[PDB]
Amino acid sequence: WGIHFVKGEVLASTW
Amino acid sequence: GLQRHHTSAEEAQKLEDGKINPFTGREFTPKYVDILKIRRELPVHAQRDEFLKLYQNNQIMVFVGETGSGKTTQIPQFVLFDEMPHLENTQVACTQPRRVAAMSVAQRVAEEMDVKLGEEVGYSIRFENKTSNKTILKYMTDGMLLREAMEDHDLSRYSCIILDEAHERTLATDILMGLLKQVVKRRPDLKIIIMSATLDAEKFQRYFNDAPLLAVPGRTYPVELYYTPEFQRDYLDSAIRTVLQIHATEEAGDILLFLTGEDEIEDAVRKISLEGDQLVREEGCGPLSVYPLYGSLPPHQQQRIFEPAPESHNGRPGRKVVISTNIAETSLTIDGIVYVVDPGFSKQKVYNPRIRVESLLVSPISKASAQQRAGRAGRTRPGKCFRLYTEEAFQKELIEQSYPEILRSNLSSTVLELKKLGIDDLVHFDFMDPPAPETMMRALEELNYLACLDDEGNLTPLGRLASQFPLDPMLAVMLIGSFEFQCSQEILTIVAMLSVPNVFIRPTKDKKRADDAKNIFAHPDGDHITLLNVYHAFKSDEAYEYGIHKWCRDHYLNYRSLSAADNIRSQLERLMNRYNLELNTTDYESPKYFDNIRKALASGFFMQVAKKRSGGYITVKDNQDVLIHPSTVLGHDAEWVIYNEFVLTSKNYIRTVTSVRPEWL
Ligand SMILES: Nc1ncnc2c1ncn2[C@@H]1O[C@H](COP(=O)(O)OP(=O)(O)O)[C@@H](O)[C@H]1O
Ligand SMILES: [Mg+2]
Repeated sequence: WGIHFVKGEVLASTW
Repeated sequence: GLQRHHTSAEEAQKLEDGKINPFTGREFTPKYVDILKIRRELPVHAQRDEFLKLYQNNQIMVFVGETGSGKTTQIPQFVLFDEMPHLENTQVACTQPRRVAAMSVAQRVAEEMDVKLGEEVGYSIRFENKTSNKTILKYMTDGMLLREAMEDHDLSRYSCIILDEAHERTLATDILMGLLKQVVKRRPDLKIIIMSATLDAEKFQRYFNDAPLLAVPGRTYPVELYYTPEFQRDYLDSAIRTVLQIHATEEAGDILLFLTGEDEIEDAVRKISLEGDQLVREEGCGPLSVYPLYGSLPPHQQQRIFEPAPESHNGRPGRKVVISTNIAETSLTIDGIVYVVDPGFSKQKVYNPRIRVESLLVSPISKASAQQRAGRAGRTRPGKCFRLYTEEAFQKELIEQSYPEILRSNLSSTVLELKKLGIDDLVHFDFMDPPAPETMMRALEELNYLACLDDEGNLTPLGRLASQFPLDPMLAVMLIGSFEFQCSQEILTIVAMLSVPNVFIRPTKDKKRADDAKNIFAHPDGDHITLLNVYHAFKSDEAYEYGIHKWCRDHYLNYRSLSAADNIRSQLERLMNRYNLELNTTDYESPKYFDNIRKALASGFFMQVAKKRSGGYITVKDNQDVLIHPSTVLGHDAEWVIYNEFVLTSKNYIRTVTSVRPEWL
C-alpha cells in the first residue's frame, strides 16, 4: 500500500 | 442445395450442428459442441443474418463494433460458410497489425472449428509460416500481405480480404487500403471487409465510396473512474502499489496493468510476484498469479494469459494479473477483467524531420487510448479504472487524438516501397490522409537525384537494393557504394552512428566539461570521424573493464543511443552478408585511411554541401545563410564543408559538419 485515490466521473452504460 | 454467395443464416446454423464437419469430413468432438454453445452468445451472431444480407449485395463494407464483440474470430467463419473456398481453390486472409494477436487468434479459430492448426486455418508471420496447401483461412500480419502483394500484384490467390483493427492506422494498413481501393476495380470477385473498433466511422465510408456500415450495439457496463490527487514522480512503484492495494481490498476480479516494454514488464512481474508472496505470508491473502504479455512471447507462453484465476485457499478471492503492453487495448480481449490500472505512458514511434531518424520514445497516450483502456475495465460486471495522474492532467495535458503513422514516418522509404508494388502516379495516389504535396515532391526529387529512381520514375536495381535496408535511402546508397573506396567498415560504422538520435548531451550547466569530454574523442577534421572514434572507444575492452554505464555517464554520452547504434550496425552487417555485398577495410597505419573515409563520405552527402563565405557559410542547395554550430570540432577554415543537420533559430546553424577537398566533389 501507499497510494490514495480520489473518485472521479462515471462512464454511463452504452446499452 | 448449397449456393455460393446466396446462403442464409439459418442454413449455415443448421449445417454447423451436423455430425460431420463440412470442411474436412471428420467427426465433431464434444469440445467443439461446448465451444459453440459458449460462443453463440456473442453480439455478432445476432446480426449474422444482416451481415450476410450486406456481404452479398456489395463489394466493400465497413463493420464497426466495440472491442470484444467477436469480430476477428467470428466474421471469417461467416465468410467461409458463405464462400465455400475449398470448391474454388481460394483462401480468406485476415490482416492483424500485431503478431501476437495474429498467432493467438489463429490458434483460437483452429480450436473453434475443430480442425488442426496449420491444415485448414493457419497464420503467416515473418520467419513463421504456419500453413499448408490445405489452408482455407489465413491470419497474416499486414506487412506479410503487403509483401505478398509485392510478389503477386493482383492477389489472385485470395477471394476475400479482411482488414482488422483499421482504427490503428498503421503504415502498412494505409498502403493496403490505398492499394485495394484500386485492385477492386480490376477484380470483380474480390470482396473486402474493413473492420474497426470505433463506433463512428463516417470517414471510412466516405473514403470507400459510401460503403455500407454495420454497427454492433454497445454491450459494456458502467465503469467508475479514479484519479490521484497529486502528480506521480515514479509511476512504476505507484503501479505496483496500486496493484497490491487492488488485490488486497477490492472484490473478486482480475486486474489488467498497462506498462511500456519488455524489461519494465519483467521487472514488474518479479516485483509483484515477490510482493504477493510476502503479502500471503504476512496477511494471509489469496494467491495472485502473474502473466506477462509483449510482442516477442512464444505461443506456448502467449496462451497462458487466458488461464483461469487460481482457486482461493486463504478464504479470500484468488486473482490473475496480466502485465500487458498496448496489446490488451484493442487487439485481444481477456475475459474476467474488472479492474484496470492505467499509468498513462505507452511506447510510440516518433520521426525527426531534421535528422531523419525514427525512434521509439515513451510518451503520454491520447484521450481515446485512455478511454479505451478504461472501457476494458467493464465487460462482465461494473468495474473500476484507476488512473495514476490528476484529473486536470487528463482534461488538459493529454492530446485529443494521435496522428496516423503515414504522417509520422519517412516519406522517402514509403515512396520507395510503393514503387515496388507497381504504382506509377504517386502524386495522384489516393491516400487515407495524404501528406502535403510539397514533402511528396521533395521526396521524389531527392530519390531521383540519388539514382534510386531513374529519369522515367521507374525503379532500378540500386533502388531496390537500398530499399532492402532499414535506412534513409541516402545512407543506404552511400553504404552500397562505399565498397569502391576501400573503407567500407568505417562507413558502416558512421552510418550506424548517424541513424540514431544524438549521442551527445550538452546541458547549459557544465557545458565546458562536456566540450572537453567531446574533444577527448574529437579529430581535427570533422564531426563525422568523431562518431567513428566514439564508437571505437565504446566497444574497447578498456571501457568494459572500467564499466560501460559509468564510462558513458562520465563522458557525457547517451548509452541508449550507442546501444541502438551497435544493434543497427550488427543488423546491417548481417544484411550485407545476406546479399553478398563486398566488404573491406584499409590498414589503420596507412596515411590514406582518413582520405579514404572522407572520399567515401563526400560521395554520399553531395546533396548537402556548404561553402565558406568571403566574409559565415552559404549552402550550395537553396542558398541559405548559415553559421557553423558552436558545438563543432572544426580545426581549420574548411573552405568546403559537409553538413548533416539543419538547426533553425534566430540565426541559422548547421550541425555535424566536416571538411572536404573540392576535388572530391
Ligand atoms: N485464445 C482464446 N482463448 C479463449 N477465449 C478467447 C481466445 N481468444 C478470444 N477469445 C474470446 O473470444 C472473443 C474474441 O472476440 P474478438 O474476435 O477479439 O472480437 P474483437 O476483435 O472485435 O474484439 C473474446 O470475447 C474472448 O473472450
Ligand atoms: Mg480483433
